Amino acid sequence: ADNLPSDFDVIVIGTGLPESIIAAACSRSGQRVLHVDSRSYYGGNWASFSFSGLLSWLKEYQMWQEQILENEEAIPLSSKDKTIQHVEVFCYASQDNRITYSQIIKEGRRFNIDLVSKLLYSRGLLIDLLIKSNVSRYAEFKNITRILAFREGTVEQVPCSRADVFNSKQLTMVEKRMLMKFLTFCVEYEEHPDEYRAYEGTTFSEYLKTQKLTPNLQYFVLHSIAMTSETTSCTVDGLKATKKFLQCLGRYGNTPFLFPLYGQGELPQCFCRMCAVFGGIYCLRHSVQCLVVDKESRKCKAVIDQFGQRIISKHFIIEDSYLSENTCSRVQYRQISRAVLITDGSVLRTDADQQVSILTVPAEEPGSFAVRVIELCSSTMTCMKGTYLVHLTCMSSKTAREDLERVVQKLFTPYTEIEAENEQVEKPRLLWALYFNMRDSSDISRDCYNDLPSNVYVCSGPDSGLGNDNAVKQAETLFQQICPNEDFCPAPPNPEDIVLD
Amino acid sequence: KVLLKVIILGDSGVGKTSLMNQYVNKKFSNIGADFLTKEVMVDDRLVTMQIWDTAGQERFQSLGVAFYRGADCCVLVFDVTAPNTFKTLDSWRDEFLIQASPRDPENFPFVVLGNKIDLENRQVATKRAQAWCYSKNNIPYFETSAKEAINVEQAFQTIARNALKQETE
Ligand SMILES: Nc1nc2c(ncn2[C@@H]2O[C@H](COP(=O)(O)OP(=O)(O)O)[C@@H](O)[C@H]2O)c(=O)[nH]1
Ligand SMILES: [K+]
Ligand SMILES: [Mg+2]
Repeated sequence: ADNLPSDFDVIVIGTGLPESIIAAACSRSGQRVLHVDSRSYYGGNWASFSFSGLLSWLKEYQMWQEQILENEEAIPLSSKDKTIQHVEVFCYASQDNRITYSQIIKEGRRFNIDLVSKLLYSRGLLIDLLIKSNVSRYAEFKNITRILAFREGTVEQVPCSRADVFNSKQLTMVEKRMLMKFLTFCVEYEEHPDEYRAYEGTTFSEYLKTQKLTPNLQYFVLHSIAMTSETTSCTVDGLKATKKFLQCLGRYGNTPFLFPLYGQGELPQCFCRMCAVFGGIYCLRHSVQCLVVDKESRKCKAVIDQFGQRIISKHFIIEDSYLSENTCSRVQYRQISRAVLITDGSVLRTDADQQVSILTVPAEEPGSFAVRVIELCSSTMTCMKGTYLVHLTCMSSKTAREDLERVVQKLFTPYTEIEAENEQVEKPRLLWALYFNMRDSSDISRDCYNDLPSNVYVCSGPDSGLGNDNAVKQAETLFQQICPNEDFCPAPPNPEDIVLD
Repeated sequence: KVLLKVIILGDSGVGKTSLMNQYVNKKFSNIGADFLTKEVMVDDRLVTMQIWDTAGQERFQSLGVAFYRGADCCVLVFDVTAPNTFKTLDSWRDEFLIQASPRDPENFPFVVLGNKIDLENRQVATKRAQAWCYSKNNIPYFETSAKEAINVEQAFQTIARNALKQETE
């Protein structure tokens, strides 16, 4: 044994979140799974890195014909990843309360920089899947403690939990009445189908206009509570979002969001573990050269790895980045604008340092999209003590820097050796910044890809949204095609399910 | 109330999973090992130990960083009848420090288990393994047999005491 087996039921290429969930599901159902990756770490474009690991990651973006048997043809795979672009790095801190770049390097292992900036809702596809499958035992979570809004070009905490409201007076009593009344209504908008009657055909932002709501509250709801594309979302879509938001409140904290200790990057490994636990065989630093197609049936028969080994399988799951440019000549990708910052203070300073916040900045110019800002504190185990890790994300328009620096500039001020009259009133300092674009291959039809056999499935990378619903949904959909009528990631066996005398 | 995370490292086939099952379940065999929990007394203090199995991801040296996060103690196991599993002890130790980034890594609690001593065709000498264990900042060395349950209980008593040290320091 210990020699890699030459046949499996399922072969999965890429250890991104979607891929790992589907590998877990197949393995859990009883399929012999082989899960490979070309990188030396798990995650693919869902990974997180130590500071030193990130600099190495940055770098990059700045043997089988004799195995093809009779009656077969090959579909070469990609050998070079091209999902990242426009990498821009800036180090404002000094090179060697003042955090120098040298301190960052020394404590580099205290950082866990996610390539993907998302959050978990108290209830949703991923969290519900973590609890049901028990993959949740593999992680610890932190609660988001603050919802922030950006109006008038200024930061401010938005009261959400019906309590948080009555513990503040940032709103008149005429607006508060509109609030409870409006929220209590959204919490069950489908019970009063007379409030969004004719607005069904129109968008949500449009709908909010003609409501018993000022512009202020109309703002908070539209950008901080619903958080939906105020343009690319109709009334229903908008109300449904608010309901989701509100219902998730108070389940764990004063907001509807949780963040995994050590970062989003832990999620794919959690699922990969479940796959392993149930028999999955893992191989990192293990690329596949090509797919082997049966000229007769037209089904994919096997793969040939970088070592020249033929490995047979019934189903083949491949993450988009591994397909050749030829296989992808017609695909129209979208892009994700990302920015990672290491700061020495919170966007909104307070006594209680260890806070995890999410700020929403609406698009200012046409053609651009809402920017999501997530602030992590050291106790989230993603950055060293004394700093904050801020993640900015938005669907792309132009390059990452062009799309986001504008927002970074309004919230942070580049570190300098210029002491100001009073720092406590000064904007937080930016010590180090990274900008980059990531390919968005989500919501792309299978047929957009050329000549891929029917038993070859494709996984997309991450999307630009706040949650992981796209990662779960596609996995679930895949499982339905590979294992018809089978509980998806059922809960592992338990002696307590059926209690006897 | 104190929870300790202990991981057991080493090449495939040395007995890691059996050492875990023998310690917690007092049962030996010859699929599906994940992690076991055991309540133990360390010098009168009550602690909880959480043993994490590799789920076989080391078969192709594919253990990820998640697996090492916050480990309080790292058990390094080798097969006394397979000299090559002893030579990889350094590589597994280096890997642990790389992925776990523990506080004060030069004094991190490593316990080494020379397993399968019940087998007659031993290839690695007790003295040799002790010299290496000593050279590595004097880490504890126990010779065990998961099959005959020899030295496992005592080996884990030290693993537990050392785990609690790292967890408290
Ligand atoms: N003779 C003997 N066999 C053992 C012992 N421990 C484990 N094994 C056997 O050696 C093989 C590998 O053991 P396993 O526990 O799966 O170790 P792992 O691969 O390191 O996690 C299995 O055939 C076990 O039954 C031991 O103390 N003595
Ligand atoms: K190695
Ligand atoms: Mg094992």
